Amino acid sequence: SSDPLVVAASIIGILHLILWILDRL
Amino acid sequence: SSDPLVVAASIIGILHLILWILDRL
Amino acid sequence: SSDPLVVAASIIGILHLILWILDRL
Amino acid sequence: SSDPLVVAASIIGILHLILWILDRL
Ligand SMILES: [Ca+2]
Ligand SMILES: [Ca+2]
Ligand SMILES: [Ca+2]
Ligand SMILES: [Ca+2]
Ligand SMILES: [Ca+2]
Ligand SMILES: [Cl-]
Repeated sequence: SSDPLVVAASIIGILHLILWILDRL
Repeated sequence: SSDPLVVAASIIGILHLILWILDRL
Repeated sequence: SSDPLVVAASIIGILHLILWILDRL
Repeated sequence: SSDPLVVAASIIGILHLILWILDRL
């Protein structure tokens, strides 16, 4: 388990990557 | 809970994203 | 130890960096 | 505390940011 802040940051990071890929495609 | 280093990195990462968005807007 | 989500995010982040470097080289 | 992999990723992430800033300056 991780600090809730770190979990939040990790989710944002993944969603950032997904949105970027979808934008490029 | 997380290593303090990881908490620090996550905060920096979020603030990086926010500043980028504000810059673009 | 970390949340599995955070471990996943960290792996993706590293692989993102590696792919970027290989692309540039 | 965090998974060693996550600590590694966080260090790389910070160093990435620092190098980028120094490059721009
Ligand atoms: Ca932990
Ligand atoms: Ca806390
Ligand atoms: Ca430590
Ligand atoms: Ca969980
Ligand atoms: Ca482990
Ligand atoms: Cl963690």
